[PDB]
Amino acid sequence: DIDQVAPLLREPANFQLRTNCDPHEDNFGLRAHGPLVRIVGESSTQLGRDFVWQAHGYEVVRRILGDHEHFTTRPQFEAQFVGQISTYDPPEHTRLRKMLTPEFTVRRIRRMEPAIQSLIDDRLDLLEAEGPSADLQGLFADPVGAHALCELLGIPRDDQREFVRRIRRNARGLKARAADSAAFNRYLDNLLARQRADPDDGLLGMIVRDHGDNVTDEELKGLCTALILGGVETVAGMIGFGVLALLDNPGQIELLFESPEKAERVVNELVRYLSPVQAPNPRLAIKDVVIDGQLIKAGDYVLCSILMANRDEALTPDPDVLDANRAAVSDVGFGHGIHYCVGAALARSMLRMAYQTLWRRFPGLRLAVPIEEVKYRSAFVDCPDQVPVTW
Ligand code: HEM
Repeated sequence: DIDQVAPLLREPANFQLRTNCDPHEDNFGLRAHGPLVRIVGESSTQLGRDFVWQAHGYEVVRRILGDHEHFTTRPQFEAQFVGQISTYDPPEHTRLRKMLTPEFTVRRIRRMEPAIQSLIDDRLDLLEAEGPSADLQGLFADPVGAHALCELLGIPRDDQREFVRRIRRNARGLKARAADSAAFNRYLDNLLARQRADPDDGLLGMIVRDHGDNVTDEELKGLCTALILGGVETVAGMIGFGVLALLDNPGQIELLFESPEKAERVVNELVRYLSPVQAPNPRLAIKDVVIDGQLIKAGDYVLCSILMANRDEALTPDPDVLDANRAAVSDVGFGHGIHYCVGAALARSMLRMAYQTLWRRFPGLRLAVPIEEVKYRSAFVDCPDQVPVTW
C-alpha cells in the first residue's frame, strides 16, 4: 500500500521550539501534513542530505524507534564514541546494555533514595534561603540532576562540586574545551584505577566487579559520558518543566499526594506531556523499508519526534491536556525498543520525590514571572533556562 511521496516541506521557523511547555504551533502545522513528512532546512544540512524524513505521529515514531533491523544509530565517520551505548546497534549494543541493567534495578534505586532525598532537601533549603524570586532551575533542578548523577557513578562527595562544574563547562573556544576534556579524562582515569584496584558498590565498582577484564577503561569512560549526557539535563528538564506544567494545571498537584499509585501516574503523565528528549538520535536507514505508505531508502535519515508523537490523538484522547487521571498508555517519552531509557526507573523515583518534597515544603509555590517571560535552553535535551518562583 504505497501513497504519493510525502511532500518536501521547508523547515518551519519554530521547528522544535516551544510555547511555554507545549510544541510551538509551527510543529502542529507540520504534523497536519501527515505522520511522516520530508523536511529541508538546517536539519538536513547538518546531516549532509538534501532532505530528512520526520516521523511525528505516534504509531510511526514508536515503530521506527524500535526498528533495529532497518535502522542504525551509529555515527558515520569513531573512538570518540566508544562506550556511547545509544549509538551502538546489536550485537555490540546488547553487550553494553547488559553491563548497565544490573545497576538500574528498582532494588538498587530504593537503596539510593535516602541520599537522593537528602540532596533534594539540601537544595530546597537553599531555595528557601534565597527567598522570593529564587531560580528553581539553577538552585534546585540543575544541581539535583547533576548531583544525582554524581551519586550514581560514585563520585567522592568532596569532588562533586568540581565535577559538576566540569559537567557544565564542556556542556569558550576549542582550546579551552580541549583543556576541560583533558582534565575530565585525567580525573576519570584516576577514578577507574581506584575502582579496578578495590571495587566498591557504586555503578562503576559493580561493573568492574562483574566484568573486570571483560570491559575496557575506554568503554567505562564512554559509559560514564553516556550516563551524564543521558541523565543530568533530562532530570533537570523534567523538574523545571514539570514545575511549570503543574503550576499551570494546579488541580494536578493534589494527585501527587493522593496515593503512591496516583503519584506514579502524575510523573508518567508529565513525561508524556513534556517529553524533554524531544528528538533522540536520528535514525539512519541501512535497508529500504516501507512505512505507512512511504518508501524510506537506505541512506535516508529519519528524525523521530517523541514530543509530537506523545501529543497524537492516536495515543490518547485530549492529548494536549495534562491529566494524570487519563487511562495509562504506552507513550514514547522514555523511548521504545532496545534503546528504551536505561534510567527510567531512577528518573521516575527521583521525580516523584522532587515534586512531592517541593510542594510539601512550599505549598504556595507560584511562578514569579509572567509565563511568557520564561526562556528555554537550546541543546539536545529541552530544559527551562531560569524558573523564578515565590511562595
Ligand atoms: C525523565 C528523564 C529522562 C527522559 C525523559 C529520558 C529519555 C530517554 C529516551 C527518549 C531515550 C531513547 C533514546 C533513543 O532511542 O535514541 C533514552 C535512553 C537512554 N537514557 Fe534516558 N531519559 C531520562 C533520564 C535518564 C537518566 C536519569 C539516565 C541516566 C542515569 C538516562 C540514561 C539514558 C541512557 C544511557 C540511554 C541510552 C540507552 C541505550 O542506548 O540502551 N536517562 N532516555
